[PDB]
Formats: sequence, structure tokens, C-alpha cells
Amino acid sequence: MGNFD
Amino acid sequence: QKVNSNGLRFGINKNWISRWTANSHAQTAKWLIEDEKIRNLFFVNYRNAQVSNVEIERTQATVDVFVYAAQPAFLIGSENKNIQKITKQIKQIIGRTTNLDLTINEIGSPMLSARIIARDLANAIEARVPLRTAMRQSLIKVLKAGANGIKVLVSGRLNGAEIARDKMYIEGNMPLSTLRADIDYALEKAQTTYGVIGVKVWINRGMIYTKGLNR
Amino acid sequence: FEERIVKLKRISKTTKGGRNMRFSVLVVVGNRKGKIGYGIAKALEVPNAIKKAIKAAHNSLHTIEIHKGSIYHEVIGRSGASRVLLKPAPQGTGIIAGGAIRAIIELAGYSDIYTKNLGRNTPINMIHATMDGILKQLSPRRVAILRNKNLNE
Amino acid sequence: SLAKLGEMRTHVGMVKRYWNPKMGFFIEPERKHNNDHFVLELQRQSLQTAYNYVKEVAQNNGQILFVGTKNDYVKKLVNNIAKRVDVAFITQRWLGGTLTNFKTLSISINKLNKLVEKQAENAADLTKKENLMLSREIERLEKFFGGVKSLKRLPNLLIVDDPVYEKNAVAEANILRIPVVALCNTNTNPELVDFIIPANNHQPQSTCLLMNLLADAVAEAKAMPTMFAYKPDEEIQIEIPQKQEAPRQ
RNA sequence: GGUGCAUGGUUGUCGUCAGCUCGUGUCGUGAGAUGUUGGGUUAAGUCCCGCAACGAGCGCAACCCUUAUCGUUAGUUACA
RNA sequence: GGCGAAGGCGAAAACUUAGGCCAUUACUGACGCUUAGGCUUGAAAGUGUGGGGAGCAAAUAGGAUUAGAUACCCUAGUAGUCCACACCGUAAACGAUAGAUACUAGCUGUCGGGGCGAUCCCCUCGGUAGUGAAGUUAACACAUUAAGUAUCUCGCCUGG
RNA sequence: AUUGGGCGUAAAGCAAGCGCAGGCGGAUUGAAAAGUCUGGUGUUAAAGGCAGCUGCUUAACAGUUGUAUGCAUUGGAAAC
Repeated sequence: MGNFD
Repeated sequence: QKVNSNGLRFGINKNWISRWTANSHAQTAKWLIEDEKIRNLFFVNYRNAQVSNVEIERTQATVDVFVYAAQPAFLIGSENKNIQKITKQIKQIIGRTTNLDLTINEIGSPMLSARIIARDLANAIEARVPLRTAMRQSLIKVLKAGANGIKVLVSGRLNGAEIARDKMYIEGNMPLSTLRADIDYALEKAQTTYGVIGVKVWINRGMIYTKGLNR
Repeated sequence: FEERIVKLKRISKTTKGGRNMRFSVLVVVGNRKGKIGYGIAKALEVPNAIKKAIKAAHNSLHTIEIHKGSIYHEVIGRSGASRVLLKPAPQGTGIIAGGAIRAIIELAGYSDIYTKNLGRNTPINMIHATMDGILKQLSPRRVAILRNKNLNE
Repeated sequence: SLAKLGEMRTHVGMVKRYWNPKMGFFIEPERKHNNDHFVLELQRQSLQTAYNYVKEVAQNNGQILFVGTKNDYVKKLVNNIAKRVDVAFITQRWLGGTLTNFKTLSISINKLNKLVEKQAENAADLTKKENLMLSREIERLEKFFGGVKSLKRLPNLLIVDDPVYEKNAVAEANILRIPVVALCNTNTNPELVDFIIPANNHQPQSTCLLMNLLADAVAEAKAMPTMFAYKPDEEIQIEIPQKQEAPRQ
């Protein structure tokens, strides 16, 4: 998922 | 097999529909069989007026028929041509010595009265309209008016034989078991081309707390 | 998004003194460019069952790719002892399949494809086999990335 | 700089022979203890990843969630975290449908708030028995929905002390696309939980350590002082009843 | 006059028996199941604790009448 | 629980004899698997001959029950049930799962062999049970003793 | 069901064993080269099938040209 936003 | 929901609360939560008296059982029967004729004439001959109910008030050769109809003008007619006609049938069905002095008043938010909605259901069903969509449209339009739950069920020939295919519809709080409920009930005979269609409507019109007695 | 239905079934469970005839429906909906979803739901009457099935289908869609308007490599749809075969037809021939197969493929916005049912033919297993075959398909770019020969070889 | 290895005197060890085999990548070859010891370096990078994601989420202006169901200490623990950081939580049973569906629970929490404001405005004008019963369902609704009430949408992230006991919760989280972080014991299934933290949840001291560092890691993004996170020493050590006997009957 | 084996309406029985279902969700490829199940508690699916279920509806309950006690308004054609 | 390929094998002893298990630097040097046809074995019942015959008990008689009872119950009661020599070759002869080979998470047991070594425990090589992952399965379920991943061979099946 | 089926409970693993013939069968090196692969040659009648074309007022139809396939033999290859 890398990061949230 | 259950009791008519109208009668159980009638006379203790709902005022009577015809308040009058006469000489003891001499011609009280005559007055009742006469004013039911006026009631039937209103509910039968003029479908287009959507008469919710009629109030009959007799005391010793006087009569006043209060009416509550969604559309008063059809009873009135154009330049009062129909009011005189309808009142002369009322006279010829009541006699000649008794004053009549009818009154017609529009009923605020008529669509919360089960009578006119059942009449509309009868008109739609008799017109070969598919019953399910007519039920849904009528149900939505009634519920949107700001009332409580509804109960509409229909028996009879649903476009064919094997009548044991009856549809019922229930959409919220409508407590028969509660006497202090303020419930309305009606019934019409949608005379379809294949037989008789009985439409029944139950309307829940809010709580009737602190009523004490009939209005 | 055409949401074409395929088969309604008058299913029924038995209770003391009566039968709960509660007919259901299976529906296929597809954007015609890669979004595909199917909905099976049970309800007492047709339109509410249709609405429930459409909601269930459109709730859970998924994507698929386009290779000259068709699949590009062989695959067999294995699902619950019901196989369906998909073959990469040449561009011109067009869609040829049965009921549910044509529904699924056309709703996917495809074109030419070679199909043939194997084993059973109950529509839900048809749909399951077709989706499993269409999604287990690997893209040539994906296999190329996991290979050292990604340069068009 | 962050939670040196000196604190780890007993935070590795679980019931013997009750470990999922596929997660042995975190565990070194067995010793005679048979209580599965861990690798603390991987532990440290796992906590670092968890921290830099929860801080990012907190500065992303989202809502996170806390889960606790074991008998007393984790429940009181998450209660302390909630009273220390303004954020939702759960203390009683996971409702089995809390997240996969929310309309049927959003309406219930809205009814909760309506009854709360009804009590807040009413000067006992209702009957005494009526006030009693209304407070009664008020107590029930505070008991069950006490934690999840300051939110509008589904949480962007949630934690859990034990995915095994919260199989319902972790499964419902996995059904949706929201991530999840867990304190994964030796019996968990690593592929389900998004972010893995191999910590021992059987010992209450380890539990309080881990969730306090997580709470400060989110509170530092909430501008609050990180009491246990980035604290050098002489703050991590929390009171604890005698913590030993990792195997259980 | 016929067709209650075309019917509407009405009524009987199970039975004033505690039972019958629905919305969302989950499980199952599917009929379907989970609520309605487990513990105590009642006449009751009455209530509450446990519970992948959360709620809701009909019913049951209470709102009606009636007899059982006291206070008040009233006094006859009663009573005195 | 143990052994046997299967049917089966449990009061004691002797003789003959089978195959089995673990480590085998030893030897030989692909001599292996499957096996049409052929051969051997194969629960009970049954047949022939001679014995033996306590108990049990087909058939048969009687007493009850019933509407009837040529059955269920009871009292008798023959073949047989036992041994010696020949035959029959069927059984839900089942793990309803042909044999052989290699691989594929795990956990709990149990028994045999080796070593460490009072048993208790540790591990190794094997058999035998339970639980259970992926995987398979129409589902039930199977899952290192597969109904999984495959190969070789034999036998078998094509609606009732 | 060669491509293209199964044999626990749906039809289907013989009651089991010893096993001839047959089928299949460890690793390494060389040769030959039956299979196996490819090169040439010969041959595999016409009509018909396919495709183009021509001619029928156009298909129906008639005709033209090209088109596969297998086998024998011959040059090689030498993984199996």
C-alpha cells in the first residue's frame, strides 16, 4: 500500500 | 377472521358517523335506511368527487349532511348546476317537508384518508392496470404525505383464476392491538371484468395520546 | 452497464402448511470496457429481487484487459466440475457462445471468441467457470516483467 | 533513538508447538525453551514502518480505530489510551459486522447520541420510571458503542492486539481495502494482516509497552508529547504483576 | 335456478396457541443457515447476559370497558 | 494394542518353519515394477467316508400371544456345530479406496529398533492412530498411510 | 473420452498371494542408425473438394489454372 494518500 | 379494526375503537376513540334520534323504534329504522341511501349515493354515483365520508344529523324533521370531499367543485358543478341537482335527489329520497341545507367542505390533506385511496386503487385495478405497480405508486404517494405505516392487501381474480395468489403490503408501524392508535380503515369493491376485487387499506395517522374520549 | 439477466428460478423451501415460493434471479452487468460483475439474490417478488441482484453485482466488479478485442491465449474454466473453453478467435468471426457465455463475454465488451461448454450447464457454475478462466489469464506484460526477456521476447 | 533492545527482557515466548509454521521467517531455530524467541532487529524495522505509517495517517487527517477484547488488562489498557488520546476504540465484543456494514450501526449510534442529548436537555420532566429505563438503555448503548462514536465514515486504519482472537475483526477488515496492523503472536497467520508486528501478547507488560509506544507514535503526530515514544529510558518501565510462565494449560 | 373446485365480503378450527417474517451483513458455488440459536426468567420470541450478527415489523404486552376501596359534584321518583 | 498378503491368529510346553525391523565401508552389479494366461491360499454354510457328540441349536413337535402365527417368547428337539481324509471357492472376503515409485505445511499421540541414558524425557529410522494447511472433492470428506502433485502396468464401467 | 472420460458413498479395484509371456524401466562412455527430424528424386488418373478465373441474362450450372495427402527410394543429423 506504499502510503495512505 | 379478525375483527374489523374500525369497530373495535368506534364509539370510544371515534365519533359516530350519524348522530340522531326519533320516537322509540317507530321510524328510527326509516331514518337509518334513508340516510344510508344518501351515503351510498354519495360514495357510488360521483366517483369523481372522492367523498371521504358524510355526516348525517337529524332532529325531528330537520337534516344537515356535512360532507368532506377532496374536490368540492364536482359536487358543486359549473355555475352551481350540480349542487341543485344532487340536493333534489337528496330531497326526493328524503321527502319534501324536511329542510336539507347541505354543506360541502374540502378536506385538508385528503390523501391520509383510506377511503379515497381505496377508491383510487379500485379505479386503477378496474382499468386493467398491473396491480403491483399501482399498489407501489399509491403506497409511495400515501407514505410521502407524512403518515405512519400502511397495510394494503387485495384478493380476488388477480388477472386470472386460482385466486389463492393474494398480495399483501405492510410498510411500518400500524398497531391493531393498540386501542389508542388512531387507525383508519376502508373498503371498496373493484368490479373488474372477471369478477369482484376487494381492496382494503389501513392507515396509521399518528398517536392519539391524551384523547380522553372521542373528538 | 446493460445489466442483462440470464435466468430466474422459482426456488422454494417448505414450512408447516404451505410453500415459501421465493423466486430468485441471476444478473450480469458490464460496462462493455472491462467492468464485470454478477448478482444472485433471493426475494419474494421480481423487481425487488432484480434490484438486490443488481446491487450485489455492481457492488463487486473487477477489471479485465483487451487484446485486439479478444483473449490471446488458451484457457479452460475449471469451477465445480463444470468446464468452459475459451479460444482466441481471429478478429472477423465475432461472438459465438450460449446464453450465459454470450452474456458474460458481450457484457465485457469483447468481440470474436471461440467457446464450448463442457460438463454441466447450470448458469451459476457457467458464470463461475467463465470468470475464473478470464481472471486466471495472465497478461503478456505481466509475465514479461517477471521474466528477464521483457524486451518483446 | 527509539526503543533500544535493552527493554527486551521478556517479550519473546509463547505456548510450545502451537505455532503456525509459515511464519517461521521471523523466528530463529528453536532452543530448549520451546518458547518461540524472535529477532529484535526485524521487530525494530516493523515498528518503524508502523510508526511512519500511523504518523502519516494522523497527519492525513483520518480516523483510526482500536480493538481490545481480552479479559481485563487490554480492555482497561485501550480505555487508558482512549482517555489519553481523543480517538475511537472498542472494549466489548466486536459486533460481527461492525465494519463490513455501517448504515445499520450508524443509525444506532445516531440514536445513541439522540438519547444522550435527550437526557442532557430533559430536567427529569418524564416519569421517574421513564427516566430510569431511558438511562438503562443509555447505559447499554454506552457499554456497547462507547468507543465508536466520534466518527462519520469507516476508519482509514485500525489496530488489534491479537488477530487470532479478533479473527472476525481482521477478517472484516480484510474484506474491505482498509489496511490493518496487528501484534502478531506465534500462532497468527501472517498473510492476512497487512503489517506484521511479531510481539508477545500473552504477557501484559509486553502489551502495555507496545500499545503505549503506538499511542505516543500517533499522539506525536497529534502534537501531544510522546511520553513512551522516543523517550530514552526511565519511562518505559511500567508496573506489572509477576510476568512469567509463557506456556499455558 | 347452477357453479364456495371462479369468487368479494363474513365466519369456524388450530388458538389468545407464541409463534410468523423482513432490511442490511456474513457464511455456503446452491437450496439454505446465521436474527429466531446458548443461560437463567416468565402465560408469552416477557426481559435481560453470551453470541457474525445489527436492527425492524405482525403477534404477546400496556392504552378500553367492567367489579372490588376511599375522596369529591349532585341531590330525586331514591334514602331518610 | 501386536503379527499375517488376505481369510485370521490370545491357558501352557516342545520340534519344524515363515516372513518381518535398524545400522550395514561387505558382496554382486540394473539381476526392478506390473502381471493376460498358469499356479497357491481363501470366513461361514454345505457334500462324501470313519469317528466323536457336554452344551448350543436348522428342520420337527408341544405350550402361550394374536383375528390368523407355518414367526417374535417358552419346553423339548434332529442335521450340524468338534477331529482325521477328499470337495465346494462364495461373503458388507470393506479402508466399499489395485499395486509400485518420488515430492508436498504443521501439530498431538502410540508401538518397535539404535545410540545418549534409572523410566521420565532427546533425537534417529520405521509401523500404527488422532488433529489439521494449501491442494483436491458434486458435497460429505481426504490430506505425508491422500481420494493432492505425476508417471508405469494390470483389472474394471458406459441409463434403469 | 488418441486428441477428449472415470473407478470411497452416484455404474466401475478381481478376496488375497506366487508368478511365465508381454508392457514399461538407474547412471556413464563409443559405434551403428530401426524409430525419430530434415534435403533431393519418383509416384499418388480424371472428375469432385478448396481458391482464383472464364462462359452461360446471373446463381442452379459448364469449363480453365493452381491447390493438398501418402508411400518407395536416395543425402545427411545423431538429442532421445
